[PDB]
Amino acid sequence: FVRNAFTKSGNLAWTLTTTALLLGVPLSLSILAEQQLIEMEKTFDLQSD
Amino acid sequence: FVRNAFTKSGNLAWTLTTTALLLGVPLSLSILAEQQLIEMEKTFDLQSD
Amino acid sequence: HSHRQSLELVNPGTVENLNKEVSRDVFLSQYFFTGLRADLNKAFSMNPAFQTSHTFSIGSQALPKYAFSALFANDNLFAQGNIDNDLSVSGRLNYGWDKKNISKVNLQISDGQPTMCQLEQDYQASDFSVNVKTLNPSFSEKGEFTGVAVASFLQSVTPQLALGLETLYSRTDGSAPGDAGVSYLTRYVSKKQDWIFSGQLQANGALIASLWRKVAQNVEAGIETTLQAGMVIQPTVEGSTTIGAKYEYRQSVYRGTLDSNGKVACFLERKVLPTLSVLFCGEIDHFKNDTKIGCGLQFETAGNQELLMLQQGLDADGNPLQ
Amino acid sequence: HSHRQSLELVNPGTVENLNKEVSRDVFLSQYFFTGLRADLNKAFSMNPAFQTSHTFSIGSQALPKYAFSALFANDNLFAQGNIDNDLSVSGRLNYGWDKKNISKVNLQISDGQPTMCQLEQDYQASDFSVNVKTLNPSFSEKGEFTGVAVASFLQSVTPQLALGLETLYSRTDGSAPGDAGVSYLTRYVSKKQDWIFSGQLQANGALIASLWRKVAQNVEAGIETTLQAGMVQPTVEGSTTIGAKYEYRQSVYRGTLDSNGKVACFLERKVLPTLSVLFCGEIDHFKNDTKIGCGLQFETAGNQELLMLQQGLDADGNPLQ
Amino acid sequence: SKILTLTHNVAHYGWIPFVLYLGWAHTSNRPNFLNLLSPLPSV
Amino acid sequence: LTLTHNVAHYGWIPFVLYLGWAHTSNRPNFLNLLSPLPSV
Amino acid sequence: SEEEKRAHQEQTEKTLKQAAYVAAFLWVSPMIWHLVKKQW
Amino acid sequence: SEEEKRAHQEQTEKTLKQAAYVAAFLWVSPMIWHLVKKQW
Amino acid sequence: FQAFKESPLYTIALNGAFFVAGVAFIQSPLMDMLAPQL
Amino acid sequence: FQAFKESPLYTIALNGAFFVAGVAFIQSPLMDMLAPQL
Ligand SMILES: CCCCCCCCCCC
Ligand SMILES: CCCCCCCCCCC
Ligand SMILES: CCCCCCCCCCC
Repeated sequence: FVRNAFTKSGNLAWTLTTTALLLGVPLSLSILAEQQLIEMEKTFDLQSD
Repeated sequence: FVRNAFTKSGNLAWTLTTTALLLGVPLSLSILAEQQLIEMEKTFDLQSD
Repeated sequence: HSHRQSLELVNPGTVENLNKEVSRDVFLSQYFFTGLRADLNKAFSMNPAFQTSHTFSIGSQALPKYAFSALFANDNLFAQGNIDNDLSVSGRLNYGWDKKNISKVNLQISDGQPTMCQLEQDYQASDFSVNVKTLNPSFSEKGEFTGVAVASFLQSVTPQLALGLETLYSRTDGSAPGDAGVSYLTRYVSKKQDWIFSGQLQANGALIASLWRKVAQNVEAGIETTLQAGMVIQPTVEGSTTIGAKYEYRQSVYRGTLDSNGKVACFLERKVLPTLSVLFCGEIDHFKNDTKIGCGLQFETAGNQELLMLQQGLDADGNPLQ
Repeated sequence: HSHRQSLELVNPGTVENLNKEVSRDVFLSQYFFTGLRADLNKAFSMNPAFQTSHTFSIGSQALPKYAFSALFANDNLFAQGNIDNDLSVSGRLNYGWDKKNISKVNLQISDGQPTMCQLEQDYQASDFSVNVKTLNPSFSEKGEFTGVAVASFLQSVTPQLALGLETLYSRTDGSAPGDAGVSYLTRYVSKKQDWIFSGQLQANGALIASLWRKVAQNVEAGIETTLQAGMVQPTVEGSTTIGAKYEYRQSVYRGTLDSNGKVACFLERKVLPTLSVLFCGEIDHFKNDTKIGCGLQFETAGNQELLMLQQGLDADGNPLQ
Repeated sequence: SKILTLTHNVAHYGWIPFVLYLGWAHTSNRPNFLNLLSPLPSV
Repeated sequence: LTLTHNVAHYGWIPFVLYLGWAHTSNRPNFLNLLSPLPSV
Repeated sequence: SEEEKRAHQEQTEKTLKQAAYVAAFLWVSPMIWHLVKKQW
Repeated sequence: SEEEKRAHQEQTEKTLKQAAYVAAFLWVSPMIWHLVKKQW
Repeated sequence: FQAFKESPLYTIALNGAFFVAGVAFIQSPLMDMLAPQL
Repeated sequence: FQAFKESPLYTIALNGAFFVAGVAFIQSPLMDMLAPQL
């Protein structure tokens, strides 16, 4: 019964990890691109003054 | 036979277009990223002087 | 009948746009595809709005292998045509007699299949909205209507609440009596217009409830629940619940979805160029252990020098906007 | 054996790396996958080279659903372990007695299946290479060898030309006598070392010819032709494939054409110093179907020195060079 | 009309030429047939 | 020791982990050795 | 047979007329809500 | 069928010995080609 | 009860609880915490 | 003729022609035009 609970816990950890990866990697790429755009605009603002 | 000659030309145009798109779009993205890196490093070298 | 202007009710939407913000903005059902896709489109005019398009696809059951399209749209006309690789022609023609009265025609002609037709008249008044349409009309020898006719009415009962109903009438064979069905509608928008509730109680036993919310200026969220009743001689109720969010930025749009059946999904559009974007969509069904992937691209061009410069952003002679 | 040092020959490489540049650098057979994938590596050392890994996958038949791995490697030892879901354990153990004399062991133990084993001894002299390898060895009570045994030899005859041969001996059942086969090899490297030719004459009637070329400092190209002989009345089965590789500072591209109607591409884009995004797609024009794969790779570290070094800022000091 | 009675099974192939002509008659550039049908930036 | 032949192959990966762990200057604990997160 | 078609047709006509009456009441309803809210 | 197997075993032994002979000739090949190139 | 779990009231109650929990979560400030300031 | 297309020599001749033409293309200066200067 302990091994069955371990099996359920491992099979739940796999689904949580792959759900978090699939949902959170493209959102992280989008936020990274937005931050780089804001930083480039700040460098343009520093050059413009 | 005339329409049979036209249909094979239409299928050939479809195959050439989709082959060129699949082989050419990621190479174009790679070359674009390299050009942006070269431009950014040239602007840093201009900021150095 | 004198204090309607004292009440000062606004016009509600259409019945078609009752849950538009959840169904077609936050959720990714209208955007998900499978396989490889390529859509190349060209614009020739902007104020009379003339465009053409080419579409290429492989690996999906819904999309055609090849399709060509063209559309024209000035302020009171909209025409469109479309032809596939199996030589199926689709047409569309909307004519607006005013800004509150539009007549629509939609045809679909394919070889070896019967012709499909659809007619529609739309009317948006000062505080209500009517819509009567007819899908596949035909007449018999004696003069009996065949096919399905749908009519809907939506009324603002207060500046935030709207109530309505929708009737249906289907008579398929023409040698049998027709059917009937009445739905009931509800839409409530908040005073700050930051959250919207909408509910339906359909004719086929269904029950749909939705809630939209605007979290920040870039983030929206939604939740939708569907319950459908049916028979096996025994009752049978099938339920579902979906929750999603949309993040929109200057160069990318993201949508992500969770489902109560064990499905997770995402859709990303990434604008790597002012005239080129790259699409990605992926799904994982945790109840059946399988996945779906799609990857594509969109390319926009122009048909004259002014439009080329405007869509590049350089505008007139390399001088951008202000 | 008096004028070999005046002849001035070099070591011709190994038989396993005979067409390495075409088959495993330019072409994308070792890199293509289907479905979704994720690899999470983690480094603990660099000079004794201790690493771990986690792999997640869905949508392919080749990859397992989950796998954990660990490896250790110093200057004369290499150990590696790997366990999947369903509990299949695989192992590996190399040991170099010298810089040119390596013994290799390779085990794989899964439940409900027989144990697979593989032994190998590799030797690289000043102008030749020998390699003896035994795949699934067994011995009967009578004393008869059962399994596959391969021996190879490759000799440099010119500073640019190398010739060799490979011998096989397979005895599966142990009651019937075994059979033997002989292959013939050839590798020619150009004088400026910018193009390489490789040829094989296999024991199955096969014939493989390859050519590599370095077009620029970032571009390579290749072509390979295979002719197979079969008796379905003789039948000949053949394919010809061509490809190129474009390497840049933060992206690697591979693209391949085929004579059976298939096109394929592979792209790896490094969106971060510790993160990569992989794409691969294929269209088969003869059968009208497609394959797609998307994935990611993540590299981290287990101490502050390696974490700062892989970020690029070596503590308070500058990155410098 | 007589033309509508003679051709009815192939009359629906003249709908997309009509939309192309309607768009073409309103453009100041007025491009040609291959520029209308090609996906390249013809200008 | 000759009667534990059927489950002796589950000790190969703890041996490689111990071999790596004995050569590190940091010497991390067991949960950190098995954790993907950066986790210095 | 034929006698079951009249009941079906009568029921569907009753459903359509009931829908028309509900639509008319929905059009009337804002003034009713205003009267009740102003009274209370 | 035991006399049928002896021909097979003799053929495979002859194949292995022929492989060893051509390996020895490949080892002595570079000096032979050097002598041919120097004389020619 | 397992006999309750076979009823359609189980699916009705489960989806109703999911809907009210999701609506409460969306209107809570946790959804405000899920939007980065950037 | 059509009898030669079903013969086993057709595959050998076609793949030999493909390999010779591909090698001649790769060693040609046409392959140098496919490498960008950047
Ligand atoms: C020293 C034992 C492990 C290495 C293998 C040596 C044998 C070589 C292969 C069999 C001839
Ligand atoms: C299952 C093997 C785990 C490691 C055992 C070796 C311990 C060595 C101790 C030296 C004193
Ligand atoms: C019954 C519908 C949901 C009730 C709760 C609404 C949100 C209230 C604010 C929660 C912080």
